[PDB]
Order: sequence, then C-alpha cells, then structure tokens
Amino acid sequence: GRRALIVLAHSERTSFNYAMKEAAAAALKKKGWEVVESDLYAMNFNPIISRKDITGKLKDPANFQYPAESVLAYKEGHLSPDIVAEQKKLEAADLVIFQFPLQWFGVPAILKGWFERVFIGEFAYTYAAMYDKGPFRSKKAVLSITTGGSGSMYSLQGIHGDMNVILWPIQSGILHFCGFQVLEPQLTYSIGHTPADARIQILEGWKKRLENIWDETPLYFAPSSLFDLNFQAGFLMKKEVQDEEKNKKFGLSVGHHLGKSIPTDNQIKAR
Amino acid sequence: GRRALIVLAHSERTSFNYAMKEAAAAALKKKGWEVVESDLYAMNFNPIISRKDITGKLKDPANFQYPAESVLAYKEGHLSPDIVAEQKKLEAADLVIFQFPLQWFGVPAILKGWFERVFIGEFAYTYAAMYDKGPFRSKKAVLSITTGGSGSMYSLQGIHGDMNVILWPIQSGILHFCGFQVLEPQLTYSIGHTPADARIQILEGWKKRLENIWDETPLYFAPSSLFDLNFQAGFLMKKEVQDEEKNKKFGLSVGHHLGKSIPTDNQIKAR
Amino acid sequence: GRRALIVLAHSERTSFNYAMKEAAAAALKKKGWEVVESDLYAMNFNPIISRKDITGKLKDPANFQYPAESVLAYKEGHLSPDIVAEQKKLEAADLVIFQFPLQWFGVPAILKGWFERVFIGEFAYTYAAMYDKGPFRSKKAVLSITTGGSGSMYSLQGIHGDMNVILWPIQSGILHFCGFQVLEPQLTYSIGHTPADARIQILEGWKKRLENIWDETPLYFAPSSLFDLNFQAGFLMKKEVQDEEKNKKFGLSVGHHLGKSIPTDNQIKAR
Amino acid sequence: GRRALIVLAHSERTSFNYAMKEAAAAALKKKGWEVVESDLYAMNFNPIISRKDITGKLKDPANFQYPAESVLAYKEGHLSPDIVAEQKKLEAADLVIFQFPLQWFGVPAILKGWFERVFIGEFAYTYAAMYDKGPFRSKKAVLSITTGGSGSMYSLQGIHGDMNVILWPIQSGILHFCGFQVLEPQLTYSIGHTPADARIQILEGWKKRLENIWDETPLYFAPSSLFDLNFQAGFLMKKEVQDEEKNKKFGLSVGHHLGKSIPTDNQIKAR
Ligand SMILES: Cc1cc2nc3c(=O)[nH]c(=O)nc-3n(C[C@H](O)[C@H](O)[C@H](O)COP(=O)(O)OP(=O)(O)OC[C@H]3O[C@@H](n4cnc5c(N)ncnc54)[C@H](O)[C@@H]3O)c2cc1C
Ligand SMILES: Cc1cc2nc3c(=O)[nH]c(=O)nc-3n(C[C@H](O)[C@H](O)[C@H](O)COP(=O)(O)OP(=O)(O)OC[C@H]3O[C@@H](n4cnc5c(N)ncnc54)[C@H](O)[C@@H]3O)c2cc1C
Ligand SMILES: Cc1cc2nc3c(=O)[nH]c(=O)nc-3n(C[C@H](O)[C@H](O)[C@H](O)COP(=O)(O)OP(=O)(O)OC[C@H]3O[C@@H](n4cnc5c(N)ncnc54)[C@H](O)[C@@H]3O)c2cc1C
Ligand SMILES: Cc1cc2nc3c(=O)[nH]c(=O)nc-3n(C[C@H](O)[C@H](O)[C@H](O)COP(=O)(O)OP(=O)(O)OC[C@H]3O[C@@H](n4cnc5c(N)ncnc54)[C@H](O)[C@@H]3O)c2cc1C
Repeated sequence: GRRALIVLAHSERTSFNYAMKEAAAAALKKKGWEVVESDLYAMNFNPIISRKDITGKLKDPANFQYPAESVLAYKEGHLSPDIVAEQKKLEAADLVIFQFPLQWFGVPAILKGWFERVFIGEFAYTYAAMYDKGPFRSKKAVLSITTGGSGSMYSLQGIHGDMNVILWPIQSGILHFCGFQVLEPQLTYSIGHTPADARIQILEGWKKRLENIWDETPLYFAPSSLFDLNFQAGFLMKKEVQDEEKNKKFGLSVGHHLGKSIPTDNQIKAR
Repeated sequence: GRRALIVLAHSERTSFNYAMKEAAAAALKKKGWEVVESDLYAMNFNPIISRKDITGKLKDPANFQYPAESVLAYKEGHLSPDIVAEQKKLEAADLVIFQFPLQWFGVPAILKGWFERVFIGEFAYTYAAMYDKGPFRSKKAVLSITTGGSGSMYSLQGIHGDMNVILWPIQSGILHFCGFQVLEPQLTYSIGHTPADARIQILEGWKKRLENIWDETPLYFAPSSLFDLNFQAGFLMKKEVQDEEKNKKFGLSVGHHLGKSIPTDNQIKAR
Repeated sequence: GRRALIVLAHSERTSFNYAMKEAAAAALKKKGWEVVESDLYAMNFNPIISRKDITGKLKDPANFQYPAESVLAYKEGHLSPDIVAEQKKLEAADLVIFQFPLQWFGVPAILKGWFERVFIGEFAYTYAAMYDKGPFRSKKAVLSITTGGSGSMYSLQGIHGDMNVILWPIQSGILHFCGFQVLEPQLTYSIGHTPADARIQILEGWKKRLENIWDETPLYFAPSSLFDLNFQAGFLMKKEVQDEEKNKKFGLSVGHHLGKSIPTDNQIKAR
Repeated sequence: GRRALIVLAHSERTSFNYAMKEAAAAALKKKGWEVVESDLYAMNFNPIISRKDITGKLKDPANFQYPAESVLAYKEGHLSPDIVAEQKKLEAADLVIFQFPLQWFGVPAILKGWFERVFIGEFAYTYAAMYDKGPFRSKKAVLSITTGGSGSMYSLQGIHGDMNVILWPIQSGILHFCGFQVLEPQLTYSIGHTPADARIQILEGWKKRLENIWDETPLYFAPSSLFDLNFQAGFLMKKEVQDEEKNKKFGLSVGHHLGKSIPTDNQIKAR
C-alpha cells in the first residue's frame, strides 16, 4: 500500500474543492492507500517565511538570508515544528495531490507560502541535483484545479491565453524542480456554471482516475541530461543537443520552446 | 507631479531588495514624484483572503463565495480597513513598482495575497471591461525582480527555461487584466553572486531608468479588440483576426502564441 | 418610546438564546420601544482588537498603545466603521440587553471582543469620571444568561461557588465602570435540562419582566462618592466611609466585601 | 526535564507582555525545560467557536450543540487541525503559563476564545471528574498579568474592588475546573507607570521565580471531596462538612465564602 498527501487550499467545507479532496481521499483509501491531509485553512497554516521559521542560533542575524539559514536549520533540526510536521508528511508520501481554486492565474497565497516555508533547500531541492535528479524523484505530484473562467478562455485563442503557460511555473518551477514526476493536471473549468449532475460526474471521474493514478505516464519535461549543469557552461543546453534540435520544428516544452512551436498541451497531456 | 506606489515584499531591511526600494524612492522624489510605500512585511500585512475581509453581515454565510461577497463589500463600503487603505494607495498612484525576490518562480506569498485581498472585483477589474479596458488603464506597473539563478539559466537554452514564460501569468494575468500598462521588468539576476562594485552599479542603473520611466513604451499584449468578449463567443479571438494572424510568423504574445513561435522577449522588452 | 439594543452572542438561530432575543424584541416592541439588534455571529463580527481598528495616522506606530491610539481615533473620527456603527447603536439606546450562554464562567469570546473593540475610552469610560459618573449613566444594562450547570451548583454551597462572584467582573468591571445602571440579571439555569412547558414559561416570564423593566431598582454598587478618586489617595475609600463601614456587618458589595460577609445576592438582587 | 507551554495574548512584540514571555522562555530553558509557545496574535489564532471546529459528520446538524458535537469530534478524531495542534501542546506540557494584559477585568478575547475552542469536553474536563479530579491534575498553571490600574485600585478598599474576586472565575472556573493546580499569579500592576529600573527588576524577579516554580505550593481551592458530586445532591457541600464549617469564622475560598469572611488573598497567595 502506497502513501498519499492531499494539500487543500480552500477555506469553505461547502466548496467543490473540499468535495474533490473528500472524493480523492475516499477513492485512494478504497484502493488501500494511506491518506494524510494538509487542509491549510483548517490548520490556520502560517504562509509567511521569516526568521521565526528557525528556532536555533542564526549563522548571521545581522544579514539574515532565508535560503542559507533555513537549510542550516533543516540540517541541524531547528526548523519551526509546523514546518517539520509538513516535511514529515512529504517524506512519507509517494503521491502528492494539490487541490485548489485558481486564483490570479496561480496557486492561492496560503499554498504559495506552504511551498516557501516547507520546500527548504537540501530537503526539497539542491542545485547539485536539480529537476529529474531532485529529492522527490521517487514521488509523483498532481494539480487538481478549479477555475471561474471557461475552458475556452484558456484555449490558444482565448482571452486569457494558453493554460499550458499558466501551469508551467508551478509544474516545472516548483514541482519538477524538486524531482517530482508531474502527472496530467485535473482541470475543472467554470465550476460555478457546471450543473449539479455534471458535478457529480466530475467527482466520479476523478475517483476513477485515482484508481490507476500511479501507472499514468507523467508530463514531459526536458531531461537534465540535455544540459551542462555547471556555471562555466551557464547551465545551458549541450552543444550537441542544440545542433540536433536545430532541425526540429517543435521546441521541447513550454519553457524550453527554443523560439519554436510549443508541442500541444505540453503541461496538460503526457505524450 | 505624478504619484508612485512602491510595493516591497522582503522581510530584511539589510536586503538588496530594500536597497532597490530606497533607490527607487530617492530617484522618483528627485524628479518631483510623490512616493507612497507598501512594505508588506513591515506592515505585518495579512495575505490570506477570508470572510473577515468583510466587516459586516455576509450575503450568504452558508455558501460563502469570496468573489461575490468581496465585490458586495467593496460596493457597500464594508471591506476590511487594511484592504481599503491599499485600494486608496492604488487609486492615487500613477506608477506602481513591485519590488521582490523571485520565489518559487513567482511572487512571494505575502505579495500574492496582497493581490488576492486588494484587487477586488469592480475596484480592480470587471468582466465587462477586461485587460486594456480595465480600471487601471491610466496607470503603469513595473516588476523589479531579484533572482538567485543566473540570467543564462533563464535564457531560451537555460535549465530553468524562458523567463518570458515565468513573467506571463503575473504581467498579463494580474497586472494587465486590471488595465495596467506594463513596463519592461527590471531583472536583477544572481544578485547573491554579484560583486560589491557591480551591485552599486545596479542601484545606479535603476535610478537612471526611473528618471524617464513614464516615457517608456510598455510591453505588448494582444488588444481586447481582437476578441469577442462574451460567453456565447467563448471569449475567443475574432475569426477575421485568426485568419489575418495565420500569415504572421510569431504569435501575438507568450500566452497568445497560437501554436507558433513566441515573439522574442515579449514579456521583457517592448516593441 | 424608549430605545433598546439587544446584543446576542450565540451562533445558532435554533438556540434558546435566540428565542430569548426574539421574545425580548417582541415584548419591548409591543410596549412601544424601538428595538435594534447586534447579533454578533450573524454580523460576522471581528472580536479581536488591533491596530487595524484605527484607520487614520497613528500618534506612535513604533510603540502602538491601543488605549491611547483608539481614543485618538474615536475623537478624530477614524475608528473602523464596524466599531462606529456599534457605538452609534449604543449612543441611541436607553436599555441594553446582553443575551448569551455562560461560557467558561464568563461572556463568549465574541462578546468579550465586542466590549474590547467598542467600549473605547472617552466614548464608554473616562478615568476622570469612573463608574456612576461614566458616559452611560443615563442608560440601563441587563445580563440575560443561560447556563448548562444547575442553580444549586452556583449556590453558596455549590461546587462551582457563588454566582455573585462570577457576575462581578462583568457587571461591575465592564457595565458599571462605564456608568450603566445594572438591573438584576435574568439567570436561566440548566436550560438543557428544563422541560418543554417550563421553557415556554421562561420566555413568558422574561417578556413579562420587560413590560416594566425601566422601573426596576438596579443592583447596588458602592457609589464613587465613597472613594478618593485620585492617584495620591490610591483611589481608596474615604477614611470616614471606612470608619463608618467598620460598624456594618456586611461588606458593601462583592468586590468591596472588605473582608466581611458579602451582602446576599449583591449581584443578583436589588436592595 | 519538564515541558512548559507559554500562551501569550498580546499583539505587540514591543510590549512588556512580550518581554515577559521572552524572559519566561529564557529562564525555563536555562533550567533544562522544553518550552513551546502559543503566541495567539502571531498565530492569527481563530478565537470563535463554531460548527467549523468539527470537520466530520454532525450528530444533529438541525439542532447544533457545541458541547456535545465537539466532544464527539474529539473522540472520533475530527476536530479542526488548529485545535488539535493546541491540544497536543497542552497534553505534552507539565507547566502552562498564560501571559496577558488584563482587559476589561479578564483575559483578552483571543485568549478567552482559545479556552473555548481548545478546552473541549473529555479532553479538558468532564462532569464525572470536576476540579481536583480533572484531566489536567498532574499539570500546573499560572497567570502572569499586567494591568493599567495600580495595586491600590484592586485592594479591598480600592475603587475596582478585590483582585481576588476578579481572578476567581479564571483560576477556579477555567483552570482548576480542568484539574490544574494553580500557582500564585504574577501580578504586574500599573506597568505603564513603572520606572525603568523597576521594570528590569520585574523581569528578573519573574525569571528568578521560574527557576523553582515547580516546587511552589499551589493556591487553595475547596477539595471536591467536600461535595456530593451527583445531580440528585445538586453538587452541594456535604451535610457533615456544612455542620463542621458553621462555627468557623472564615469561608473556604473566594467562591466558597459561605456568606462569611473570605480568607485573605485566597486567589493571590498560597496558605
Ligand atoms: C482571489 C481570487 C482570484 C481568482 N482568480 C481566478 C483566475 O485567475 N482565473 C479563474 O479562472 N478564476 C479565478 N477565480 C475564481 C476561482 O478559481 C473559482 O471561484 C473557484 O475555482 C471555484 O471553486 P469552489 O470550490 O470555490 O466552487 P464553489 O463555488 O464553492 O462550488 C461550486 C459548486 O459545487 C457545489 N458543490 C459543493 N460540494 C459539492 C458536492 N459534494 N457535489 C456536488 N456539488 C458540490 C457548490 O455548492 C457549488 O454549487 C478567483 C477567485 C478568487 C477568490
Ligand atoms: C522561498 C524562496 C524561493 C526562491 N525561489 C527562487 C526561484 O524560483 N528562482 C530563483 O532564481 N531564485 C529563487 N530564490 C532566491 C532569491 O530570488 C534570492 O535569494 C533573492 O533574489 C536575493 O535578493 P535579496 O534582496 O534577498 O538579496 P540579499 O541576499 O539580501 O543581498 C544580496 C547582496 O546585496 C548586498 N546589499 C544589500 N544592500 C546593499 C546595498 N545598499 N548596496 C550594495 N549591496 C547591497 C547584500 O549585503 C548581499 O551581499 C528563492 C528564495 C527563497 C527564500
Ligand atoms: C465553550 C462552552 C463553555 C461553557 N461553559 C459553561 C460554564 O462555565 N458554565 C455553565 O454552566 N455552562 C457552560 N456552558 C454551557 C452553556 O452555558 C449552555 O450549553 C447554554 O447556556 C445553553 O443555551 P442554548 O441557548 O445553547 O440552549 P439550547 O441547547 O440551544 O436550547 C435549550 C433547549 O431549549 C430548546 N428550545 C430552543 N428554542 C426554544 C423555544 N423557542 N422555546 C422552547 N424551547 C426552545 C432546545 O431544543 C433545547 O432543548 C458552556 C458551553 C460552551 C459551548
Ligand atoms: C481593551 C483594553 C482593556 C483594558 N482593561 C483593563 C482593565 O480592566 N484593568 C486594567 O487595570 N487595565 C486594563 N487595560 C490596560 C492594560 O491592562 C495595560 O495597558 C497593559 O496591561 C499594559 O501592558 P503592555 O505589555 O501592553 O505594556 P506596554 O505599554 O507595552 O509596556 C509598558 C512599559 O514597559 C516598557 N517595556 C517594554 N519592553 C520592555 C523591556 N524589555 N524591558 C523593560 N521595559 C520594557 C514599555 O516600553 C513601556 O514603558 C486595558 C487595556 C485594553 C487595551
């Protein structure tokens, strides 16, 4: 039996977001997963990084640098207990589900702050091993997002522009950076305009997906092996890769578009 | 004299971010601007949306919906005073500078939550008048960002991928959505690896830019006039525009890439 | 007609507390009172004092002192609007009824916070005119309290001890301090164990009382004229009063027991 | 090594209250205590009881009864996580210090609400084991209170009346009810008028006390063995105890004064 962590970022128990969290928990438990939750609002989770995250002696309190100081605290065991509790959930989890409403084309502040306080250096990432070599490479993450705006608004021709671009900084920059394999997002568009019977179907479809979630093909990101991962090389794509790619019509991903066509639904559908 | 608002999102007065805020304030005042600040950490700004943003009876406490409830509060004059104070700063400002360290490929949680609590419907945006028709269309906004990662890491061939994609959800989805003209971002890369003398030069360059900031050409976003802005049309680009654009090599912008090449530095450099 | 304010502190419209509020309103209106309500839960009332209660420029933001700063805000008209609205209800009211369940031997937190945010200096009390000389001396206040525990538990020989002691800090320290004449409390004991027919009678008895509430004799507190109200005298009782009281068997009141027998039911029954 | 919880109820880090919290923490740690904090303002602690405190299915949602429903949630494991986190601190702690300014003759609303949400039935009290038989009987609690008013104002002859009466509902009704042994309160009077050198001495004296706090004799309350602890007997003092007491000049405590002289400083000094 595998272990799941569901991180929910919605204040209301009456919300569709809460219903999706409940559906996920029920489906995963039915298949013998252990399911742990971080209901950030119900926890009254503190989302602001500060010196109070470090309970031990600071290396340099006169010139406080959160990255270096937090890493030290992580290694020496003097992170704030609330952070440690979340890190333990993450360490235990095979699968991490993030359930949230899209807010200002991104994650809610309370969830952004959870990443900032919880994804501490060494624990969640290291430059020595960015992206596919990162600490969470044995784990899978998935975004389950609800929106006010319709799917069409986020189509290539839609007023808001391509959802693939919106997803990229979260899926690549936060989740994949730390090593996660990122599964296809569950995208629930214009949930405020969805009829009751269709909402029931959304919940059922999500539970169905979760029955086999671990076997899905993850989204495609450019492997780190394509890059020279040192400062002399500027962390740039290897010359021989650049030469090879010059004859290809499509770029590799949203962020690695290389000035060419982005492969369709790079951040929404696996190859 | 014009009026500037500088929103800072950094806890440390000793930081480079704070120095950039101070430099901006000094340069703008030298040119006769009135300068107001929102130092979110110094203000102990509350970044989490909740029912306590409404300082009275809720319309529907059994099914609390923040968008509708906040708009009602805005209209009836029942928003939390801390929010009202920030809205008044915004109303007064011609230019809004956001000074922050890049955190997890986006704005700090405290700044994300400032957007969430302060950019209330009717006040900051409406569906009836999205994007270039929005309330802030007579104002200009600029991001001033510091990063840990080098510029090369965020180049087209860099391990992180294109900075233009990272900037898009903030510049288009938050700032431009509300009407702002968005100026070229001030991008200060790998500030933790920059020698002392060069840091002094960064401060000087920012002050110099600010001397003439109001004359700059803003970034290019697709005008809303290219779209049919109603639910029946799905907020899609007009057919005649779609036909015309098939002859252009580059998409309109990062989000409106249309499955083609993204115009280079669309979110970094003006035409 | 006189004017009544009923302040209710209970979340449930289905509660006996809510029934008592409804009964009070109906009885007072029948006798030609104007009745205004502060249903704190239904108002979504914020019960926590903070600097956000003051919307104008603080005297000293570096050393924030709530008493001095709130008084300034009161005088200059820059208290938070929710507070101002409550203050206006109070100014209008002749009679103020507090309807609440006893919680942890006192008022519910939401009502405690209402006192803290609403009973601002100069408005509700002044050191220059404490107690019977205070701003609300033309008003009358009454507590209507429901309890889980039986009356016997709160008798002199009861496990919880004397209810007169429990009532003292509220009736003397909050209500009388501000000038109110305090009427006998309506004490509804063990309301969870009261049979249906008796509860109907409780509602009827409360309405009956309210028909003539304004004519009742208030509770006895020691008049301020018994004290030397200045720092040099330590706000101590006048010596000639002290001398006189040495020949009285009972202390003056619960708080002014003087190391003697407390007059029976000092905080429950008028002389 | 024993465990301490310090619960602070003050918004300002610049406050004397905050300094007393810091002093307590430093002194206890120096003597090898483990010290945990609940800085209620810094936590943005939610102080209002409601149905949202119960995350599971309610027994009777049509007639919501907080006592019964919260106890069920406690037993079934579906109390709100923020409450559970506080309960875990309490469970761990040997000593609990409450540091707060006196506000309207009691605890700040935010602290009152902490008691209301955290001291759930079965966890913190039960009828079957009130007072000296309660769940926290192996723990010790102490109030550390600052006041605006001078000590003389709270003397027997003082305008405010006896501080022992003010303390009783908190120390007996909240702390002792749950089983705590209650230590002598640290009473810091008129802290706004105290000279600089004396304030330094207050901090030092508090630290000194804390060095040996565990060895102090607690305050005297009437033992529950003096009472018949069942509904039929009305939780009244036993007849044989009543007979024995009849010839004694002094009552037993503030609340059990029995119509006679209150033993001096019953809630301030151990006997
Ligand atoms: C600050 C802010 C910024 C925003 N920015 C954006 C943005 O950038 N882009 C965008 O597109 N949107 C945006 N939104 C809108 C937001 O994404 C949506 O409001 C949100 O996704 C709605 O999800 P919900 O769970 O709150 O829905 P709700 O409105 O709470 O619920 C939807 C419906 O599902 C029902 N429901 C609940 N439980 C069940 C159940 N068990 N079974 C069936 N039905 C059930 C509810 O009763 C309701 O009818 C923003 C909103 C806010 C507040
Ligand atoms: C949670 C988190 C997430 C992050 N995510 C990302 C990410 O996604 N991408 C990324 O690239 N980076 C990321 N970073 C790194 C972050 O962007 C940098 O640490 C930040 O930009 C550094 O700016 P600062 O103001 O803190 O500089 P500081 O480190 O405070 O200052 C840098 C230097 O400037 C000096 N200085 C200060 N004042 C002056 C002055 N007046 N004149 C000259 N020199 C001065 C300082 O002494 C120091 O030498 C993240 C950091 C955090 C904490
Ligand atoms: C956090 C907390 C702390 C507490 N601390 C204390 C304490 O220190 N001391 C103490 O003694 N108690 C204490 N209690 C108990 C509390 O005081 C009682 O539960 C409360 O007073 C009950 O009043 P209610 O309005 O909720 O009654 P309810 O239980 O809501 O109603 C009482 C009865 O009246 C019925 N009813 C409702 N409306 C009507 C109507 N119109 N006509 C007739 N019947 C009606 C209901 O069905 C029910 O049978 C505490 C409770 C809480 C939650
Ligand atoms: C709503 C409300 C109701 C109130 N009701 C009552 C009431 O019923 N009865 C009553 O008596 N009072 C009452 N007060 C007054 C209140 O009890 C006092 O204002 C409070 O106790 C003062 O404590 P503080 O920590 O706020 O002190 P501060 O004013 O913050 O500090 C007091 C002094 O200590 C100094 N100090 C700070 N840190 C240190 C340090 N490290 N070392 C040395 N000195 C230091 C400060 O600079 C200042 O000079 C009420 C206040 C409010 C806001």
